Amino acid sequence: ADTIVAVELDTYPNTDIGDPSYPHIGIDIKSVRSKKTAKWNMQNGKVGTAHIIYNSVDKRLSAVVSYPNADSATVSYDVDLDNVLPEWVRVGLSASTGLYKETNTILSWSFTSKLKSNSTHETNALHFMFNQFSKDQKDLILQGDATTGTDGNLELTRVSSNGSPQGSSVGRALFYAPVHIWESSAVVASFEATFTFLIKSPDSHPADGIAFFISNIDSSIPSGSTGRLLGLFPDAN
Amino acid sequence: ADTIVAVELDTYPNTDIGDPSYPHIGIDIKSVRSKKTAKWNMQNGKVGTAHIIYNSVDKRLSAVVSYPNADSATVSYDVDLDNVLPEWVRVGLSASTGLYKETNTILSWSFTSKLKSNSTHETNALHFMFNQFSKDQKDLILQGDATTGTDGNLELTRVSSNGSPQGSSVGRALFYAPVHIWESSAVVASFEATFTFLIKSPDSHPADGIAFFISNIDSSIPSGSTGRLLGLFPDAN
Amino acid sequence: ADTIVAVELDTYPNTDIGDPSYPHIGIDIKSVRSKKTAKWNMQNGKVGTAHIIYNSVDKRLSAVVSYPNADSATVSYDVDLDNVLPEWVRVGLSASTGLYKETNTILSWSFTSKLKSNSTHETNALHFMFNQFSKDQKDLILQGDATTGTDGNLELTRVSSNGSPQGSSVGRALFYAPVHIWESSAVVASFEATFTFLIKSPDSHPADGIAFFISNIDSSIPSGSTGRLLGLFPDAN
Amino acid sequence: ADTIVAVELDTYPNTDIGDPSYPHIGIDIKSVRSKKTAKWNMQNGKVGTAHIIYNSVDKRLSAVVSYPNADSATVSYDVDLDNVLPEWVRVGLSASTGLYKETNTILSWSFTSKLKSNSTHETNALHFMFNQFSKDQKDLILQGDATTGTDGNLELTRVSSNGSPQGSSVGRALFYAPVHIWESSAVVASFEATFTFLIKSPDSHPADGIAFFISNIDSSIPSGSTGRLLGLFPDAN
Ligand SMILES: O=[N+]([O-])c1ccc(O[C@H]2O[C@H](CO)[C@@H](O)[C@H](O)[C@H]2O)cc1
Ligand SMILES: O=[N+]([O-])c1ccc(O[C@H]2O[C@H](CO)[C@@H](O)[C@H](O)[C@H]2O)cc1
Ligand SMILES: O=[N+]([O-])c1ccc(O[C@H]2O[C@H](CO)[C@@H](O)[C@H](O)[C@H]2O)cc1
Ligand SMILES: O=[N+]([O-])c1ccc(O[C@H]2O[C@H](CO)[C@@H](O)[C@H](O)[C@H]2O)cc1
Ligand SMILES: [Ca+2]
Ligand SMILES: [Ca+2]
Ligand SMILES: [Ca+2]
Ligand SMILES: [Ca+2]
Ligand SMILES: [Mn+2]
Ligand SMILES: [Mn+2]
Ligand SMILES: [Mn+2]
Ligand SMILES: [Mn+2]
Repeated sequence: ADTIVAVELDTYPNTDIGDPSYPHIGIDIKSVRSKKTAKWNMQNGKVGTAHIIYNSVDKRLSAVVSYPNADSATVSYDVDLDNVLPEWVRVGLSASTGLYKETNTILSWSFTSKLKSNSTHETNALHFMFNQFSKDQKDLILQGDATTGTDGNLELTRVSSNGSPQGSSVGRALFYAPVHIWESSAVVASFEATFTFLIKSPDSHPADGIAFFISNIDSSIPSGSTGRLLGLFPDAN
Repeated sequence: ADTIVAVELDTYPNTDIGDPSYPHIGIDIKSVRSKKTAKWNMQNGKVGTAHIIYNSVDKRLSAVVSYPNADSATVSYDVDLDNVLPEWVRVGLSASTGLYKETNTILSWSFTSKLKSNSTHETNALHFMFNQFSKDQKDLILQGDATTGTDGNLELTRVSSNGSPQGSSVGRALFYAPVHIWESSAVVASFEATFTFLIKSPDSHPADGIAFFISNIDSSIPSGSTGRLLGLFPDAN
Repeated sequence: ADTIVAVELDTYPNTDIGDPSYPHIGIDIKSVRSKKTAKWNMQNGKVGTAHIIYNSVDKRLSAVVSYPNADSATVSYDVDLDNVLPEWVRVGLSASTGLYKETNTILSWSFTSKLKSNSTHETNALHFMFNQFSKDQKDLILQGDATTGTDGNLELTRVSSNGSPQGSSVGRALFYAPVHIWESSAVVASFEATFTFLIKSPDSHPADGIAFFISNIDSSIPSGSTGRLLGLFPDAN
Repeated sequence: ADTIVAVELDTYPNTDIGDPSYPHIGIDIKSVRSKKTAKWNMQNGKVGTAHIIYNSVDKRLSAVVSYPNADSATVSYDVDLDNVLPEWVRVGLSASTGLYKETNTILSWSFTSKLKSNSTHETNALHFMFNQFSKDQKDLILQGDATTGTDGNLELTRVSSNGSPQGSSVGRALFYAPVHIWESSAVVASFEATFTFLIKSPDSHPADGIAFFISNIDSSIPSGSTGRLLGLFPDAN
């Protein structure tokens, strides 16, 4: 099994699995059934930005999603990641379409991991930032239908020349280098991530959503995880 | 007097005003009667470190103090600075003594403050990092008995030529340029400071402590803010 | 008088004082008479980016001005800045108009000074970055006609409500906190600034220029510096 | 074979292959016979720090080695890396011993690279810093005798239980994720590296040196590259 911690930008409400009756953002801890969600006003065609922050001091994961001139959705969950994650992990973005479809384009992405110790002045860290992706983005592990290059953007799910988004698609893109998310001697551990997304659909309701996840190094897309499972979890439990 | 928000490293328990019967950590908002406290196994003679963090997402101010190969004190508090501070401020370090003394020596200090806008790539930030203080540190506003140069350190309170601390002393150090702590359009607003220190004393009980405060641009040690008032508040009311 | 070092984005050619027969970029080591220049193909109305860098290992000052969809004009000179500037200085922007005029709008400004001492890795550093300029910017010393808050940009020179520039104008913008540009116990000294400008002129003869400058803490607009002197020098010597 | 561009801290004078009569810092381009060098007052048994720097503006590679309060060696060379290195590479350290020995301890390492493209306000960048090497450092490709964890340091070559160094050893350490060292659209490409070391030989005649190299993704220790070849080049041709 895989250990998954993630913030989901869910566009399609699957009321049957406890989804709110509207698009939303939520914190997923080892399950597709969000521990805490927040109403989100999905804007079709408009480029949204999403900022996620976390630190072991207050032990609280938070996510803010905003569109220029428009409001912002926020959500926070009290979680001690050191109990719910391997010491080493791999960070990345996931997205998927199902019966309904949408474009899950990632215009940019940046991440910052920071491990401060008890020993004065000793600190380990990692940070990367992409403002444009290359066809051969040699530092991202592409998985599924994820492809880089087109217009310098990262397409997490299948699209066509018409610009049309294909249904039943699923893709993931995660940074090559393993992230050292925590440790015992660390007095303060905290990570921060930011990405800009572009989502638009031709049909009545877009689906299914983009998500930022943290997982163990060898994580591979679970069998039949398109649609409601956002390409992250193997079952809707 | 004016507005002050601070995290205090209180080494001497002043019961009459609210100090618990032990050296502690605490969040101070517009008053010297802490909103939150946490025991702190003060290590006399040792070099300690402190980390202060805040962000408008979850909206909590928290601090952590540690010593190499030892425990770590922690304290957080819910506070929306938007309702407690002027949009523009100055940040600094304070210290003091009275009947009993101690050395409030700061070995290094750093600070970072960012303002993430609602519009993509609109981020305003400021960050300085003092790892070595000089005889004429032109970018700091030294107040009270604060001096620079001694071993490249920053002495907040008076120290005798041989090194011995001196009672009834009050000093301060404010970075020169004003900091734009918050803004109404900012989607995310945060800051974080860090400093290593040395609190050494001869007598049975060191006093009074060290503190990181944030106040309005124009600010100086309030009349009579010696000892238990840490040089931050004009009174204990 | 004031000790100045500047990178000049010269739009109007003042052949009479050494200006090449075409708009250009040049390095000024204490005189308006550039120590070296390179042809700059201006792009009236296009937002461009300026990149300036320097380190004490090479003693070479370098600048690069580029536009989207076009080649860039690079320029570099060997100048031991510690043998020209004080240990502490002030960084800022300057712009002026003469008979003919233009808009010297600054969209964003960023700067970073890193002074790495000789001790292990005890580094000192300052970094500010603006991507949005507020109406009352308590951290910027405005001089001359320089205004802010206009579209969240910085207006170095004069402009009328209808976005029409004015002539015989001069304005400067200086960062508040002094900058310790050089130490003598540091193994490596380095700095860099980047700004994005928007120059639009109606009279088919844009004048006069923009310039990044480093000066003495108390620097100020010289008299009659408007026009060909870019509000930086008192004469064309 | 592999394409190597390295900065060598050559402790042993192999006159037979161009090494000066004294220890030195040299710049190696697709060869072990340095293009340029400089005398190095190697201080047997004391922590030192090397600092590499390079940028595309003035296309120059420089290095500075220094021990606390002592001689500061320096060496530079003009080289357009984009015409020598693959658009994608890997970075890492390397050290070795032969008939003579020495401890090749790295106590910390940091790297940072940025790519400012023609695209206004859009950058790409990678930065990592290690102040402590974990027993199981999952983001480094240890080759040869390279081992981390011991004393929280990183041992590039063989070191006996009693601490004594061993002869005829070679080790490497390359960061896991590939580094997009350059790209056409980039108006300004530039990296920076910084690392502290502790070379000590229990006598007076040490050898053979350490080196910071940039190589093609799949570089492996050449056969017989011990000692004078520093585990970087297949032949001292
Ligand atoms: O509107 N409907 O009646 C309706 C249509 C489809 C539906 O589920 C299907 O499509 C979703 C959207 O792609 C997926 O999340 C889900 O995995 C898949 O089973 C549920 C209800
Ligand atoms: O021993 N005692 O009982 C005793 C000693 C001192 C005392 O207060 C005095 O010294 C403190 C420590 O310097 C200050 O915080 C305080 O402002 C000042 O009034 C109170 C009681
Ligand atoms: O027609 N002309 O040949 C002619 C006209 C004006 C002129 O100078 C005046 O206007 C310039 C552009 O605003 C300034 O650079 C200069 O400082 C100012 O004195 C020079 C030549
Ligand atoms: O006795 N000596 O002084 C003496 C010692 C060693 C020597 O060369 C040998 O050892 C070097 C140092 O390990 C290697 O770099 C070199 O590859 C190998 O041939 C030459 C003379
Ligand atoms: Ca759903
Ligand atoms: Ca007290
Ligand atoms: Ca001119
Ligand atoms: Ca040699
Ligand atoms: Mn959901
Ligand atoms: Mn107290
Ligand atoms: Mn000129
Ligand atoms: Mn050599």
